Amino acid sequence: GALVDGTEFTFEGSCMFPDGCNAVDCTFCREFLKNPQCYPAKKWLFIIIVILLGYAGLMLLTNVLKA
Amino acid sequence: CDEMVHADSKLVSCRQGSGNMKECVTTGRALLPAVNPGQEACLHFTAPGSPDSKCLKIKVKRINLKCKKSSSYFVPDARSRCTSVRRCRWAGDCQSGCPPHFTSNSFSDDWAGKMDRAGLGFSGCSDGCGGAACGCFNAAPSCIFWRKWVENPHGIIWKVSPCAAWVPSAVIELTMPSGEVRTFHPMSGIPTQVFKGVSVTYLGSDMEVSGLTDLCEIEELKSKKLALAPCNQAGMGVVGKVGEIQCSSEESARTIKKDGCIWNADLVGIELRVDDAVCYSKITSVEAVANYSAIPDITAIRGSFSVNYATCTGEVTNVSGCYSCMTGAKVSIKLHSSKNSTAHVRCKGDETAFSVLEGVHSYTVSLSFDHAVVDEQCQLNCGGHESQVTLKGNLIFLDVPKFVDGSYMQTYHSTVPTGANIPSPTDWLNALF
Repeated sequence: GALVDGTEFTFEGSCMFPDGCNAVDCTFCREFLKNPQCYPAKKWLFIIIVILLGYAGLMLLTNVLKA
Repeated sequence: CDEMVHADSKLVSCRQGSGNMKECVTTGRALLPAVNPGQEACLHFTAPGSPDSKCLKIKVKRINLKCKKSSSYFVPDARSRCTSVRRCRWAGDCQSGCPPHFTSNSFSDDWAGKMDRAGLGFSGCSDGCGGAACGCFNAAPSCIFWRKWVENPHGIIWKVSPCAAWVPSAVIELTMPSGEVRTFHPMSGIPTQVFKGVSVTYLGSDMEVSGLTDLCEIEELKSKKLALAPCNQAGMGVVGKVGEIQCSSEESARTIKKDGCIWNADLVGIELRVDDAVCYSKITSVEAVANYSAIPDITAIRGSFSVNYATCTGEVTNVSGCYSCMTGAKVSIKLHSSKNSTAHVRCKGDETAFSVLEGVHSYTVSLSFDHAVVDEQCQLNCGGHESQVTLKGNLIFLDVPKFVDGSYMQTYHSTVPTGANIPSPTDWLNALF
């Protein structure tokens, strides 16, 4: 699981040199959380949105089920 | 090397045989931690003088479980042949009472004494035919003399050793400071001391051990394959064991001529008749008689070494990505130096030491390290101190940046946080009272 991942075997081939290249896309579990971001209140504000809007969608479903 | 320990150069005795390059002879003891498999460990040498120093690289390759050959024995393929010379009485004139003493090597009866193609086969008289049927007209019976051969027409030879144990050991390659490379296999689970050149390596940590029954190895000289068995062995051939003939010379392992190898009492099947004796045997082949399978803190002591003895620039070029991966990230540096030399640690790298070696040209030699953020400062590499600095964003095991799909699930999780407490606060007044 390296990037090049090139190695050697000694019985008769006598340690040749292969080349490889790998991206790192796999299961995303990690002990660290998220990543360092510039933020500076231009990015944090865009992250924060209306909360009652999410409550609005559930509210309409309650009206139809009883009706 | 990631783990690196310097020597203890307090032992100082150097004779100034030459003024341009110094000389020194030293010894001691060292305690270096065991490196991960597939990587090499270092050992730094220091001298009171500044410019020159050397290194020593110890490379591990494998971890496995072998055991040491406490003994060694060869086994030929025995066969039983037997002859019979049948004198009759007054014509062989053999004694009325068969001589209880028997000469087991000469046999003067048939051509005096010579090389015997058997390994100490026995001797004897027998019962006697006498009369007109056997035809030599004497009434009294006739003694018969018999041989037994343990023989090997086209052998297939096995060498065996009863270690009867299993302890971890590894594969080591070694780098003398001069430039020699000598291989060997240290049994570093046991405080064995392998001898070579000036240095000797010894025990490590038995971080896991296991148990196993009385088994040991069987190998073939033509190298058919490798076999395993209960593999009993001692100075003698005990009853019912795998190895009966235990013989101690490969060049004499084709035939049976060396004395070292040892027979079994009454092993060969001689049986008599009214005229002459016939051959049989009770020996067992190695296979299918008792077979239970079929194969499909490293530290060193120092002797009396042979230790030997300007402008230089670092000029890094790039950075790779690893933090908190068991190998570390690999960094390349493009240097040049007017002399053949070795480098040393960067103080601010804050991760590990250095031990590079260069030729007199512009080359690059790349080494492995890991960090949260690149600093790369304060190295007393070569000749003079230089303070070079790098900068690059390192790669670590994280989540996936490719699609940012986890971002969508992050927004969904924070849903109706204040709503639950709002309904809880009104219910709390009712539930508490």
